[PDB]
Amino acid sequence: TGFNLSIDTVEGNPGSSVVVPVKLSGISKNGISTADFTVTYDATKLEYISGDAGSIVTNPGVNFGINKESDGKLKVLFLDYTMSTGYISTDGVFANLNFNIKSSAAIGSKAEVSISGTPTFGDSTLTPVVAKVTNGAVNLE
Amino acid sequence: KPGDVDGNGSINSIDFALMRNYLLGNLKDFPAEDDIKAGDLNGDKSININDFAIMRMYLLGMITKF
Ligand SMILES: [Ca+2]
Ligand SMILES: [Ca+2]
Ligand SMILES: [Ca+2]
Repeated sequence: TGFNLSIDTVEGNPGSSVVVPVKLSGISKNGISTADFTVTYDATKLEYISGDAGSIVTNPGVNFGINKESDGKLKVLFLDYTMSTGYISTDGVFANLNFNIKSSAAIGSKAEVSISGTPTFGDSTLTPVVAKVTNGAVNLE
Repeated sequence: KPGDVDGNGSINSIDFALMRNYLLGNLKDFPAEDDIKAGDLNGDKSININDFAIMRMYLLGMITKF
C-alpha cells in the first residue's frame, strides 16, 4: 500500500471557524517514528488560530509540535521520544489545523492549504519513507 | 553542516531522531564525520538534551539558525 500525506478539502463559511485535517495513509508495519514538514495556507483568506495533534499521534504532549513561523507558514514536527514502541501505526488524521475564515473572503472562492518543500518521514528503523503528497483547501461556501 | 548529524545534506526529523537516540545512550556515533560540529548547537562541545531542545526549535521555525 502506497504512503500518502494529504490535506483535506473542507467546506466552510466566511466569518466562521474551520478545521482542516492533515492525514497519513499507507503507514507500513514499520510505522512512523519521525516527521517534519511545512504547511502553507492562503493567509489572505484564513487566520491561523492553532494546530492540534490528530488521533493517530502517540503521546502528543511530548512528541508533537506545530508552530506558526510566519503568516501563511506552519512547521510541523513529530518524534517518538521513546525511540522504541511509540511509533504511529494507524492511518488517519495526523494534525487538525484550526483557522478562522476571514469575513471578507468571497463565497465560492478557495483558500489553498498545501505542503511546502520537502517533507520527511522516518519509520521505526529511521529509514526515510517517501510520501505521495496531495494538497487541500478550504472551499468557501 | 551544524544539525545535519546523518550527513545527508538537510536538517530534518531523522537528524532529530538520531540526536534522541544519542541522548538516550542508544547511539554512540553519528554518521557525520564530526559528531561535535554536527551535534553541538549551543557551543559547549558536548551533545545533550539542550542541543536536542535547540534542534526542535529550529525544526519548528522558532529560530532560523544556531
Ligand atoms: Ca540530515
Ligand atoms: Ca561520527
Ligand atoms: Ca551542546
